[PDB]
Amino acid sequence: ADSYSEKSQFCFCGHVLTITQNFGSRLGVAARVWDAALSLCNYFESQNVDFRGKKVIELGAGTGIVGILAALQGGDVTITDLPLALEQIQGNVQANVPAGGQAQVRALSWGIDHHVFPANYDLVLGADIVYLEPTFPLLLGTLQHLCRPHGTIYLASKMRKEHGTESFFQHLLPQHFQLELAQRDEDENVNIYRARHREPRPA
Ligand SMILES: Nc1ncnc2c1ncn2[C@@H]1O[C@H](CSCC[C@H](N)C(=O)O)[C@@H](O)[C@H]1O
Repeated sequence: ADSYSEKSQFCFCGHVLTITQNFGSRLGVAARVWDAALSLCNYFESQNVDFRGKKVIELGAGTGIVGILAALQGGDVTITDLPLALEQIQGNVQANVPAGGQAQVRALSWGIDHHVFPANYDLVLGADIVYLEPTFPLLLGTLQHLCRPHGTIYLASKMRKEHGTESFFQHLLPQHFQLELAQRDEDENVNIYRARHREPRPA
């Protein structure tokens, strides 16, 4: 069969997001909009998360949907994935982000390419990116590097114990991050975590 695309339509925060998913062309999981992405976008809407002027990076963006919403909300956004997904992401940026929006696309293979990015992002985003246990230390170190001292990380995941999500969120991440369960969507079984660099306590 020919490769083909499917469009999925969304309206978040009053903006149109028309997201192309490129199937049959060997993107694998990067082609799909997964469930925690929708949850995270709905949370940015419901909580009126402020992106205006903030320096934002998305990891494992897939289609780019979350980072696109951040850019529509006024963020200065860098949307990243492996090289295989970047053309898809770029298409979705071109389709959705207006002239005054800021959304660049770059490769960032976790724990390999993080040192060609600065260490000064205000917001670091990841939806459906906690699923490959052998990658966990690479992701951890990437998060550490990107998030500026007073920055915030948002991670949204469908909870699946057999892929290591509890290990990640309940063992690895809390060691050096102050971690909040920002929201649990019981129906979707998606948790949204907010993380900040762990602070030594003064007393
Ligand atoms: N080592 C790695 N470095 C960078 N991105 C990676 C990676 N391993 C997996 N990914 C990316 O992580 C994504 C997981 S699928 C989730 C895509 C999207 N954020 C969504 O929630 O819908 C894929 O696009 C995949 O290519």
